[PDB]
Amino acid sequence: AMPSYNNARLLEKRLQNCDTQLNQFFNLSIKFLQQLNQIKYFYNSAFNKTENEDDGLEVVEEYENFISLVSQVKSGQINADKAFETIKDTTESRQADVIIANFFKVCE
Repeated sequence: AMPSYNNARLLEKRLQNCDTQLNQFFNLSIKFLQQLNQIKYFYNSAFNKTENEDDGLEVVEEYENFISLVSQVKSGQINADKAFETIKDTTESRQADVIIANFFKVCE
């Protein structure tokens, strides 16, 4: 992993499963690929900025919950509004709210 605290490498292995799971979902428009790359840049960059294992674990868990929501939206289990409601209160950055809500509506 990029952070240097102990066991970050183990957390990195779960970052890559999320990135791989996103690719396998959509496996397209250039615009969608830019939004897809924006999402993966958001979570990977957020993990690389963590400085202790608790913060790195919270980002990895947040990426994993996002992956679960994408599958539920893309497979038609819930609509994009249900998905965005699930994480809007725990998402502090409003710029993250915008890209995550837009990505849910794309999958629908």
